[PDB]
Parts: sequence; structure tokens; C-alpha cells
Amino acid sequence: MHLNPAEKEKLQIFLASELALKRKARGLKLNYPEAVAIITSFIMEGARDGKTVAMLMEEGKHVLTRDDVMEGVPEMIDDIQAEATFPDGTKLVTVHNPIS
Amino acid sequence: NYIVPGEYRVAEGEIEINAGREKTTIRVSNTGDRPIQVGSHIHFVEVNKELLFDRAEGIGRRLNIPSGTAARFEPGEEMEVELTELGGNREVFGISDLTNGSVDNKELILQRAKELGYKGVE
Amino acid sequence: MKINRQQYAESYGPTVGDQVRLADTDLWIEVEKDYTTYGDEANFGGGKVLREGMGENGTYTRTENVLDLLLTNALILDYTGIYKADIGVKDGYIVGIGKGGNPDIMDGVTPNMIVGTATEVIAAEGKIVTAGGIDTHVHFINPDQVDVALANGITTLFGGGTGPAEGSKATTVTPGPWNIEKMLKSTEGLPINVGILGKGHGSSIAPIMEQIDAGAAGLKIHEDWGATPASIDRSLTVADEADVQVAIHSDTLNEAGFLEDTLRAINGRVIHSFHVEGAGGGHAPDIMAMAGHPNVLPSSTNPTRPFTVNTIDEHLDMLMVCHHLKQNIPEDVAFADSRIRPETIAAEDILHDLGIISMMSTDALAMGRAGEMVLRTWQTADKMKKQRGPLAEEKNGSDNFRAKRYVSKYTINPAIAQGIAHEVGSIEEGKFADLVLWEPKFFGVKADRVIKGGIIAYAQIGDPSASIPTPQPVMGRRMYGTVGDLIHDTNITFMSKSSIQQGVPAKLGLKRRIGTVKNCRNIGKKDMKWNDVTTDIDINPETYEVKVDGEVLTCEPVKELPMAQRYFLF
Ligand code: NI
Ligand code: NI
Ligand SMILES: [O-]
Repeated sequence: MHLNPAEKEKLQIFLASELALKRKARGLKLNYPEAVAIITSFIMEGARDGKTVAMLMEEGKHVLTRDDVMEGVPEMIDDIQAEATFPDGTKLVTVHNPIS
Repeated sequence: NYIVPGEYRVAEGEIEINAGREKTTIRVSNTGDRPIQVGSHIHFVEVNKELLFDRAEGIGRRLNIPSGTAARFEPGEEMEVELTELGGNREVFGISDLTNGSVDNKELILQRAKELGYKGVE
Repeated sequence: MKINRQQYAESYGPTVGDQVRLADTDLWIEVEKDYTTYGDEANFGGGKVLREGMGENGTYTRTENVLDLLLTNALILDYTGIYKADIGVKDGYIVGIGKGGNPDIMDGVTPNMIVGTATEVIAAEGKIVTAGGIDTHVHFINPDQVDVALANGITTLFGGGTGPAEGSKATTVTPGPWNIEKMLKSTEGLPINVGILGKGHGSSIAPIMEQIDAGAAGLKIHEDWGATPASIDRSLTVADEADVQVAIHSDTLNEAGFLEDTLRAINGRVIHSFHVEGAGGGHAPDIMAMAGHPNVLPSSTNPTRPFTVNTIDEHLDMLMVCHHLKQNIPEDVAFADSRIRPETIAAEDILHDLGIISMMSTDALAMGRAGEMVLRTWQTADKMKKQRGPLAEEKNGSDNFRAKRYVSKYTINPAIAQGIAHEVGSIEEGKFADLVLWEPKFFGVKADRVIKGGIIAYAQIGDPSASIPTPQPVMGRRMYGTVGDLIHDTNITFMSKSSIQQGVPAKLGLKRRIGTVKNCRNIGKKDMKWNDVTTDIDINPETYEVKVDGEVLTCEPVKELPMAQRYFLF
């Protein structure tokens, strides 16, 4: 496989994301860490799909609505930034106030 | 009863910076091409050459703007700015290496300024 | 010019009269005073004030008052008070509380806080800075628990144990000279301040003193070894001769005598009580009266704090499991009823609220969780504020008094008790540099930056492969202060005066800074800060009721509490 430590670290993000997706599908309101996990995993998957940075930033703000999470969580996250390998190299994607 | 952690409930009132000091207002014009950013606490005689103003008054004074904030000067754009005293020991060293000592010996500062071609000297 | 309060607070931090809320709780701290002067605030970054020829000096060398590190615009909260100021440390020692900057161009700069070319700047704008938490009940059973302790701003672990051993699991002791020397040698790899407690049992002075002369920092008297009054007498004699603290885990079976027998055995001396509430052990059921004596320093373990609707069942099950209790014998049932008693916990809530109990600890991996001492302390504080309402000393609708009293329970009071006050335990000049920086929204969950000895040791930091440090996943990682040979310089290992004078570190090859324990047998319950009340504690032998000042103490367990699932993944 040949993995630098970065991939081993992002695998934890993917694990947290799938756990959060299971919890949300069950019918619970998410709290801060797994909401962050969902947002960052959607960003990474969208980057892998082949979207641009601007459209990724645009759709990052319409993935979680404020009534899917715990009370007061929307104020936890000012922004979320992640490293993602776009078809032309690794880039940093930052989305502000992702939940509103 | 919405809950937000780390939220502040600030009191009623206003914060004044540089209390009990004399305030001056001068006209600054940029005759250069590249835009110029100027900090708050940076001394106002060691500023860039291309700046044009009454350099004589701008000895031993600094910008009366909130700390960390900066003033921007576009090419060919002039504006009025506010200056206040530089308190404490009133000794200044370094920067552009023009004063390198007390601020009461303005003659040496002006002589070095017009020797090195600083604009606005009077 | 005029500056609105909101923008100033957002860009620099709260000022006089501003209140800040600690996490999801309902607690607000109001800044009592401030040392900096408006308009002369110091901040770093591109185009900021701290530069050569500006508020950063550029002439003086290291010796001429030039600092080595400064935290700017921090918000100190200690037993001395709550105020916003700048922190300056040099050579790993806190040297200045005040405002930092060049006195050449600024006004009102404290003379000892000159910042020059050889300084480091850390921007603590909008962050809460606290002294390193002190832990007094740590069972050394796992070397990966030091990271869990560090994640809660704990910088001093004081306990015994040699790993996953039977006695190490049961009690926090380091029996004998050989084992204690081995533990001292193994202490080099732990990036934390460490104190080692030896076995405090025996029938002669010499075997007990041999441990203190080997490098012990205190003594533990646990029931499973045998807490006979003779052992208490011998340990106390060795202690006051050697000027070290003694921790007592009182008998629970009453096989050797009741509580009054132990009370006479101590004979009015100064002792430190472990888990005075009694769930973890003690004289069933009237142990808690030790909280009322003017010469006994109380403490508490975490798993009973605060009182929720699930403590009793889990406590009964762990008592079932650890001690191999069975349900085919009614003696085990009687033991469970006589040990886990809800009325006493409901009373301990108020006694913590009323300042009766002065400290708080963990008892890690020994019926107590290492990584939630501050968490559970603040949970108890918020629950008591919700239930019993505001205290009698509150003014202007602020919770300064409660915050000070509850923060004295895990930073300064254990330092007073253990005699290590003059090096650590508070933000004060002349003390070591062990600081914890929290974000206000994360206060009590995850420490943002833990700094030991002037070098950042732990941090909630993001991915190492990014161009900037924030991107996910942010996790707790040990910084450069816990790698290489730098660990030997940012840590203090506490050690007895007698064993220090004997050149024990030289014989062992110790390399960390060696700390001295002193001024320990001269103190009592009258010296603790904000928690110095002594009274009568009445425990009804049958009804298990608790009466204080002729009034029954009890509280109802709550179903939901903050500081909870809103933050944790699981
Ligand atoms: Ni114990
Ligand atoms: Ni213990
Ligand atoms: O214990």
C-alpha cells in the first residue's frame, strides 16, 4: 500500500465520519466532534470526486442544517479547513460558518 | 435561554485609547507608486521616503489608531491622520536609523533627514 | 479614539466589567481589575507593535532584564483573583506579572518585564490561563495515562505503584528502596512533575525511615496492608522527624478498632485524608467526620462527584467486580450497603459547596478516572450553583467567589498540603512555569496548550502535513518539550530533604531538576485558601443521616448536566 503518516491520520477522520453517519441515520442530534467529522469527510470526498475549490466551498455550507445538531453547536464552528488531494495536487479547503 | 459557551456580556461604556494626551491632525500624501501600509506604534519620522507631509511636526509622535490596526495609502492618495505623543522615556533607537537617541534633539534628526533625501523636510 | 467594547473584546480580550462563560455551564467570571493600559496593548504578527525599534527592545542583552517568554493579554484566574494581564517567564521561572513592552516608547511598564531580542511571544488573546493542576492520588499502573493527565492541564502526579501489579492496583505505594530507586530511574521518561509515596507500614522506625532516605516524598497508610494504630504512630513519628506528609486510607472493616481509636492514634497531629467521603474506603459509616477536625486536610475522589442518577449502580457493580463479591452471600450485600450510601454523597455535594473539603483528586485506575478531575470539579461546581443558588459573598451578579473557591481545590490547596507550595501551584513570581491555556468554550474539556518550564509541552494541534497548523484532525499531541533531552529540563522531580542531602540523585544519575518538600508539618485546615472552615460532622450510625450545624444536608440527583456528551465523541 505505501502510506505516509498523513493517510494513516485521515483514516481516523473517515472512521469518525462513518460512525457519525450511523448515529445521524439512527435519529440522534449530533454534537461538535462528529459534526466536524461529517463536514470534513464530505469535503474530502467531494475533492476526490473532482470538484473545484470554489464549488467545494460553496456546497460546504449546505450539508448540515442547524436543526440536525445539538443545541448551541452551530456556534462551535467558525470554520473548518482540511487537506484534500484534488486531481492536480493537494490543496487546503476552508469553509466558514458551515452550519446555519 | 439559548446557551452559548465562552460568550461575553460586556458592560455599558466606551474604551478610550491614549487618555490625557495632546492630539494633532496632519495631512499625509503618497507621491509613490506602490501602496504603503503603516502600523500604529511605528514612529512617524522614520516612515518611508515617498511619504509627503510636515515632517517637522511628526517628531516624537505616533499614530492615534488602535494597536495592531494599520493605515493604508494608495498611490496618489492623500488623507488626514491623527497623531499623539510617544510616552515613557521618550528615547527611540533603530527603525530607519535617523534619531538613535532622544527626541528633543530634532535638529540632528532633520539634518540627517535632508541629508538622506527624506521628502517633506522643512 | 472611541472604541466599542465588543470590538475591543473580540480583538484583544475582555476588560474590566466583562463576564465570560465557562463552557456549556451557567458560570460567568467577571474581570475584577486589569493591569494593562488602553491603547498600549501588545500583540504580535505582521505589522503589529512587537518589532525592533518599537515596543520590542533591541539593545539590551539577555542579562539586562530581557525576558525569555511572554504570554500577551492573558486572563489569569487564580486564588489571588481574576484579572487580565501579561505573563513573563525567564529561565523557566515566572518572573513578571503585569504589562510587557519597551519602556522606551510605552508608559507604565513594570521594570522587570523588558522584552528584547532573545524573547518568545505567545498570543493568549481570549484564552483562560490557569496554573498546572496538582494530582495527589495517582496509581502508577499505565505509562500512557500521563498523556491523559496532560490533556486536562495536570502537571504534577503524586503517587506510587510499579505498573499492573496486584499491590500497585490496590494501593498507591512504592515498597522498599529497590523498587523506589527503580521508579525514580524510570521517571526520566515521563514528561510531568512526579512525586513518589512509599509504604508507611511496619513495627519499627528504621524500615520506614529507609524509604524516606531513599527518595520518597511522602507516606501512604492503606487498609489492605493493615492500618493498625501502631503503624500510624510509627509513620507519624517518621514523618514529623523527616518533615514529610502522610496519607491515610483508613480501615473499613473496623477489625483493629473504630474511628475514635485512629483519632487518638494520630493524637492531634497533621495528616492528609484520602477519599474522606468514604466510597473508596474508610471507617463505615462515620469516616466523614474527619472533614471537621482543625488538623486534618480533606480530599475527594472523582467518580462520586457530582451526584447523578447513575453513580450508585456503577459503584455497586465495580465493588462487585474488583473485590470478587458474590450475590450468594449476604455479607457482600451488607458490605455494599454499608459502603455506598447516597445520603453521604448528597451531603458531600454541599460540603464541597460550603468549603468543608479543601481539595480534590482522582485515584486513577483505582476506582477513579484520571482524565476528568477538572471536568468533574467544574461539573460539581455548576450543579451546586444550580441547586443551592448563589453564595452569600456574590456581588454584582458574578460568580467570582465560587470560581475562586472551586479552583483552589485542585491547584493551590494540594500544593499547601504536600509542602510543595514554594515552587508550583499558582501563577506567582518566583514559581515554576507550568501554565495551561484553555479556550473559553473548551474550558474543562481539552487543554489548548500545556506549557511546562517555559517550553510548550502539549497542544491540541492539527495535521502535520498541512501548510498551516489548524486543519483537521486536531488532536492532542506532545510538542517539542517532551522529546530528546529537553524533557530533563522542563520537569521537576520532588524529593525529601534528608534523601536529597545524601546525594541520592547523584548515585542514581538523576538528570531532572530536583524539588525539595518542606514546610509540611506546620500547617493545618486554618491555612487553606477559601476552604478553611472547621465544624462538627455528625453521622447517624443507623439512618446514615448527615447533620451540620443542626441541619440535615441532602440533594437530589440530576438527570442532565453540562460538560458532557455535547463535547465528547462517545
Ligand atoms: Ni484509597
Ligand atoms: Ni488510591
Ligand atoms: O485509593
